[PDB]
Amino acid sequence: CKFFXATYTSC
Repeated sequence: CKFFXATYTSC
């Protein structure tokens, strides 16, 4: 998934 970091994230 994309917990966060980098940039915009949902899950």
